[PDB]
Amino acid sequence: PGHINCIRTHSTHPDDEDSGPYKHISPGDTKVVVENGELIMGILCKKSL
Amino acid sequence: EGLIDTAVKTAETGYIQRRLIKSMESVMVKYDATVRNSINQVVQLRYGEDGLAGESVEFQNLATLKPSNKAFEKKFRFDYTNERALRRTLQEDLVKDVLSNAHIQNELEREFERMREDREVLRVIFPTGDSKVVLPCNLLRMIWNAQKIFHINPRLPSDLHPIKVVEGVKELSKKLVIVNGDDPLSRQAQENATLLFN
Amino acid sequence: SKTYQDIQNTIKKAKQDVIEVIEKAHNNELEPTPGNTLRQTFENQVNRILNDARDKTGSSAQKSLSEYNNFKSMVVSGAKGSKINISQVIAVVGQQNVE
Amino acid sequence: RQKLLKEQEEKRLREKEEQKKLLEQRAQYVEKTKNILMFT
Amino acid sequence: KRITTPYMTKYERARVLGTRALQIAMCAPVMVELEGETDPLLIAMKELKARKIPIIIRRYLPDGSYEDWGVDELIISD
Amino acid sequence: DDEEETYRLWKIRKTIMQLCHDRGYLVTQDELDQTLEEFKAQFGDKPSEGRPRRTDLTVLVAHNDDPTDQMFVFFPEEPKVGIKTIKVYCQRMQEENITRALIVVQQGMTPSAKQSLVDMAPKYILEQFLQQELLINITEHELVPEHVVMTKEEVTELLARYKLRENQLPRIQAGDPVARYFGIKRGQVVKIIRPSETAGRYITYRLVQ
Amino acid sequence: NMLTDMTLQGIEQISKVYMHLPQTDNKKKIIITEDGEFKALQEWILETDGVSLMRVLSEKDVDPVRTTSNDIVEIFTVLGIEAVRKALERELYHVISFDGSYVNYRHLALLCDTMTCRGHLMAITRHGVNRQDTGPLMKCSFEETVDVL
Amino acid sequence: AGILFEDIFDVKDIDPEGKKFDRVSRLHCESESFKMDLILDVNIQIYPVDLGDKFRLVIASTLYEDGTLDDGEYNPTDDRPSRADQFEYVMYGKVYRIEGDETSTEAATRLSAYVSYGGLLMRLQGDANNLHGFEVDSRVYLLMKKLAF
Amino acid sequence: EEMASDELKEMRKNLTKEAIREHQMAKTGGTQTDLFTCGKCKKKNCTYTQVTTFVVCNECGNRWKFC
Repeated sequence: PGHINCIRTHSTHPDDEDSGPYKHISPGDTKVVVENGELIMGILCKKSL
Repeated sequence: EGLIDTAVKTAETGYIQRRLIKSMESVMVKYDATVRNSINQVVQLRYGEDGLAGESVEFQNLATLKPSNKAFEKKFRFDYTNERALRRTLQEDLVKDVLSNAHIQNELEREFERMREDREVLRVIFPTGDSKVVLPCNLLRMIWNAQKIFHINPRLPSDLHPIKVVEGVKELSKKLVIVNGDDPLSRQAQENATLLFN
Repeated sequence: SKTYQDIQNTIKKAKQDVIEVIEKAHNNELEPTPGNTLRQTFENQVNRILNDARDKTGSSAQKSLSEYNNFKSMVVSGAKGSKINISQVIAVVGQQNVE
Repeated sequence: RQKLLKEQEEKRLREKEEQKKLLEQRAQYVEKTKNILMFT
Repeated sequence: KRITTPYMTKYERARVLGTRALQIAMCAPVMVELEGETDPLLIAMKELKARKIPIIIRRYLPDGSYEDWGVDELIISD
Repeated sequence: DDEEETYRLWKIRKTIMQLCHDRGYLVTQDELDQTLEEFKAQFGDKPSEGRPRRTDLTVLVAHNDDPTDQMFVFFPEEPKVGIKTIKVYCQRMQEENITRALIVVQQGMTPSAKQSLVDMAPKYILEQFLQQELLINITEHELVPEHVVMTKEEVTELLARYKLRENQLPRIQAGDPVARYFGIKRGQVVKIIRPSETAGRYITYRLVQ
Repeated sequence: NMLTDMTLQGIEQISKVYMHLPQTDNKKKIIITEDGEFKALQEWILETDGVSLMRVLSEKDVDPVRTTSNDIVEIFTVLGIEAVRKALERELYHVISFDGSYVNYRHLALLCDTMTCRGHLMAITRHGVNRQDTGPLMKCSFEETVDVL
Repeated sequence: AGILFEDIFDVKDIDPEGKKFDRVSRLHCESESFKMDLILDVNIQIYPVDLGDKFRLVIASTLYEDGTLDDGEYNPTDDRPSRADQFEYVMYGKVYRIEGDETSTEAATRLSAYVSYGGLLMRLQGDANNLHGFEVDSRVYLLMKKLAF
Repeated sequence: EEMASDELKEMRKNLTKEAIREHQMAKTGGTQTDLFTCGKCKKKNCTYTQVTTFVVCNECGNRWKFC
């Protein structure tokens, strides 16, 4: 609802991802990103919902 | 084992919960904004030492805690000397106001001295270097909310006078009142109660 | 059927490991790991071995599961269950403790 | 720079206040040590 | 020299709404236009937004004092 | 021992100086943080029947603003202090205008002597500390917040701002270690400056009782 | 009499002691460096079956600053009520967060405040809360119902 | 117009990190004329590609050639001539990050435009000037088509 | 002790060294790894154990978990 903004990590998120490349473009579709109340990236789970 | 512990855990914990409630049933937040009991005896001067409810607060990060005495400076200092870097950030008619005005430059330097003192405060508050803290307003999401509402585009130079921030924060600090009053004893406590959020 | 082989291999290694701990203590070579009796250092070594064994076999259980697996999907959604629940179902149950 | 020098000299004044306080405490210790003597 | 919060507490809001809704149900004069509803809580809520509740809240201080606050005086929260 | 008693004597004296400095009195910066070597060079480095014998490292210190307000800090040799020992202590406080004092016993004083302490009280306020308790400065501890003893003028302004009877404040009992540190008496408010994890700082007040 | 008890070396009630390097950042020595970093130091700690606290604090080469006691009653007798409050919250926060769960600070502050509000350590049982001068109709609801009336 | 970018690309890898999802794969590419790097998720199920395939990728702001800047809602029933009629793969999305080699003083020479086609991420990366058409939170279309050469 | 035979001195030194070794607490086991960066000290000297991955930093003692 609305225009939420938030960031979360999906449960399978590899620790060594945030370091390397592909940071803002996750191969695994981990790294949940909500902008303007839109789901841009990431799978949802207990960590986000 | 699990079945055993279950059956015993139900009998003991339920009595501990009862005793808790009975030793703190009448504890409440009076209109004084003070935490008293049945006898009117003052428990806490402010609820939770901070005057703020349990529902609205969130986990956040202290930025000025645990950087180092040089990464802190080149990140919270606002140099007004580098002429090339301020035309990147600020528009053309703000980079002269900070490159000539000696009032604006003393003001910006005085603010950093305040942050450097707040930094030592933080380090006697939070030894062990624990960035994580619980506070009312999620600043970083508010900022982000601001970026998405007004369509910021963080790649153009901004028109926000570096002094409107310094003085708007000073005027904002005023409006966040927990302990009302002008008394020195009241100002001190107001200052105290809102120290971490400030 | 490859995972089965890995598990069995791990398990045998484990059973093997414990026999040497038993030999050392049975021939008085297991030196008391500082802050312990003899009988404690032993129990620690054993439980280490066995816990290692369970952890290792649990890992190859997780790694073997297809993305279409239904235990996995309820663990990575966090809906119900944990990675040790898959381990116990597929690979090994583990060490049964009382007190 | 002048403000640094005036603040430094003011720190010297506080050093001097320590000097007068230390002589003062020593100055009454000579009168008092007589009282520790007659006490026993 | 009122020192209390200028905001309507959730508890005040609850009992003022409840209290006013009771009065409404008892055939009180309404202080707001009814666009065609009949629930006393709905009415009371409407009145609340209009700051037209004919009620003042007597807030007791721990010392024994008190401060009276009109409904139109204090800042409604929800 | 002979070496360990010199160590212990100096430690006690250092904590007493930091005490009388927190109480508000006047101590030189040299006597506050002196080290053990010049404590050896100062008396005799020989307490086993020698020169740094007790009742010679006793101290008189005068208040910071009233230079006539003094306080003794006695050091009995008797492990268990008795009435005739504190009778002499009191006997020669009367030759001066000193009222406050402080008895650093080795072992506990006798319960009959404690009476003489209270009996003599309103005219000569004296109190006891065990040498054991003095080995450490408790105010330095990381659990102990900052304690500030409020003045009579500002206790009324605190109770007047909050519109609050002194009866309604939290309590601190007279025997509390931190109460004995400051030498506060019944009916005396204590300010407490706490580092708060949700506020940053917290100031709370405690009434002595 | 000489066999059981002669205290050849050490202090009483300290039934045994363990010697530990801290692994975590919880008991590690923290030191702000000369550049502003925090730099957790790894120093020996001793951890004990038994309490005495005052004979411990007094020992040389022992930190009289950071030497905590776990027994909240020893803390009341040695460091006084305002230290009890801090230490009680630390103990109660340990038994809460151990399992990974989190409780808001308000509630921990509040209980530790109520328990330390009358100067003496006030117990959450009849021997505490009913000895408080609360009034009879409060007391009788809890325990002792006939007796306090 | 409204042509935010165009080049030919080739598939250098289909999913070199290893196929992480069944209907979708991480194309890695470089461009023929502007020498842009590209990462692009595609519906590998409805639109399959192999290594060494060439495609004309036209990132557009609109679909309509006249550049009349449609609203952002689905309407299938539309007479107006589109850009999609000469393409094979067409997607709609948001540019959600723009990132670059900015220094403290001087400007950037290279940009990464990151866009999400409803979950299917893309990073088009290279010369800042060739990427001057992109602005964060703007809407965008993909318009790719395989070159049979 | 200083007047004792060289054999008795060496025996006492060995017994003292063994007593010290026996009273040394066992270092908590786990797999040492540089894969994890500590959020507090930013060093890579960490030890992990899987049960959920528990991680401890060997430099600052900071502990955290991955699910």
